[PDB]
Amino acid sequence: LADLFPGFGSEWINTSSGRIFARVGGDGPPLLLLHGFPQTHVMWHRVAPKLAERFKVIVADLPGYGWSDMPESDEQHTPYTKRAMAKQLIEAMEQLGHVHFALAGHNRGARVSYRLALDSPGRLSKLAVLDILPTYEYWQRMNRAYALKIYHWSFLAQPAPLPENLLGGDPDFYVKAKLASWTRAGDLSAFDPRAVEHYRIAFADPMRRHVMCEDYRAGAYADFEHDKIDVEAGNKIPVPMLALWGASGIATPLDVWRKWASDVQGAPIESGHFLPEEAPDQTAEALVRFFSA
Amino acid sequence: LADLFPGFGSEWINTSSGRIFARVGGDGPPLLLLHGFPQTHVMWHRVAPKLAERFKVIVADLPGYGWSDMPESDEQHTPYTKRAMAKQLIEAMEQLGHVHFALAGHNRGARVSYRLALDSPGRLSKLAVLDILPTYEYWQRMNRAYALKIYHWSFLAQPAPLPENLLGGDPDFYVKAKLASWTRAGDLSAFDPRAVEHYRIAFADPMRRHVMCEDYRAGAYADFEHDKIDVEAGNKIPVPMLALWGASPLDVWRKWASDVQGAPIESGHFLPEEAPDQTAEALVRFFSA
Ligand SMILES: [Ca+2]
Ligand SMILES: [Cl-]
Ligand SMILES: [Cl-]
Ligand SMILES: [Cl-]
Ligand SMILES: [Cl-]
Repeated sequence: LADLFPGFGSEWINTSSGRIFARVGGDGPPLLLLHGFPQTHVMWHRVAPKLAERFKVIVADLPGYGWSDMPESDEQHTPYTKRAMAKQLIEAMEQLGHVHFALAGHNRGARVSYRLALDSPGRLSKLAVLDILPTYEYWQRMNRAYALKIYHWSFLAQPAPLPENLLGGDPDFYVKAKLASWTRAGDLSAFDPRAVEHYRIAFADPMRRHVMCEDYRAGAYADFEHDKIDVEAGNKIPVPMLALWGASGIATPLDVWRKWASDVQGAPIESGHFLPEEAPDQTAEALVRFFSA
Repeated sequence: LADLFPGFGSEWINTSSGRIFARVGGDGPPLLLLHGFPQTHVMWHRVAPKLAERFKVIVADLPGYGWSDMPESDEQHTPYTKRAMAKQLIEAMEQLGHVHFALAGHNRGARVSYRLALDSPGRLSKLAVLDILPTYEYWQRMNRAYALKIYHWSFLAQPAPLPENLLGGDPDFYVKAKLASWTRAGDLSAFDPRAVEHYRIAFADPMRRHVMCEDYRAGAYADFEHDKIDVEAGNKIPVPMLALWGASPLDVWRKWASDVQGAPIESGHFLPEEAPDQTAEALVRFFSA
């Protein structure tokens, strides 16, 4: 496996829930970056160097993904709820001495990030969420057209061991098909092949696949209920926020986020779902500008 | 593979789109019985005997399922649309001289049946559907709760080869998990083991699995659009109808049919195997007078 962050250090950070693996580089105000599914920290490799010119950049594997430890799950999928993931990432930031920091997330990592902002807002100076709406909004919109377009939320959420058994025959084919499908061109051309190999090796481990299904189970059940509480109570994030989305992505999104956040700006970018790999210069620039302003 | 139909013949019926396999027994008025997913005609083995006391009973494999031939599909999944399946079964019944008959179906076979009643109501004396609502109604109901409960409607409808590739690694597990999870018991104890082997053997074949996905792609697209036209026109099935459902709906069918009666049966989805006495008794009494 290639080193895609040349000159960045590496840290295995202890927490009460297990170790978090991270690459660490640059100098300046602290900025945590969080990937999602079906990827690892390496998806930030095209934008990290440029962010590292202006910030101390912490590129972490999510609890249970990549090289971070995989805690044993339970009947409510607790450790892979976004509430618990956020708590665990807060502890890992405190081990480095960061109690107030900037945060950007993508896909599941964006879900950890907004949940973090709702539960513990004093932790964040600013927040960016890339190509997502809140988990409550995804589910509230569900109808035949969305059910057919974005099927995997309900598939990976079926009780164990159904999705796990289906995915075990030919795991490479599933992970590569997902990566390609969500891009603008529908192929693997946007990704560095050494980044594709990181994703494929993680996806080849049955234990790593189980974590991803637990993540999506949490997505269908506890995460949804936690969001519902907040929207029914009218709670909005007060942290200044940016919503960036792909014109051809999965997530207008800015109008949805205005219901969830009192100080939000946003823009589309010409891209599929994978903004930091499909549109690196534009994504790096939008983030540097937002976090420096 | 076991003969589960004592005193029934075995027939291959020709049609313009391929052969339909059927077990045929009994005498008297004609009654066609249609299975669904993930099963074959064998799923009527416990109720067909009682029905054959009074009727001439035709127990057919759906187009592409079991031992029926598999017509070539196309980009709109045409031969696995319920409209096309019904036209093909209408042709099969004509090869036997049956142009007006009674019809009961379960799961996919019930969708063929109600679409047959909507398209060609003159073909049917009476109609029974087991544990379904119309395809349009399931889709209209597709919120978070339904997306989770009935996930396979969206998964099996994903463009080829995604579900076919996944089902290929351990098909025995997938079929047995479906059978089990929709029963009251949650295991395979309601089923005869010989019937389970018919279902496993059919599901073990990649070409039979592809047909199943074509059926669900039809269910997501043309079949939905067909139902939508009837709902927008206010069309109602005129044929006398019975809706049976597992306690583990009559109001829904009253919107789709002008002469409908209905009852729950103590059962999961697989009424003719979980609740064979009660299912047979209800069908016999409906179809008699
Ligand atoms: Ca320490
Ligand atoms: Cl979303
Ligand atoms: Cl770019
Ligand atoms: Cl069905
Ligand atoms: Cl019974």
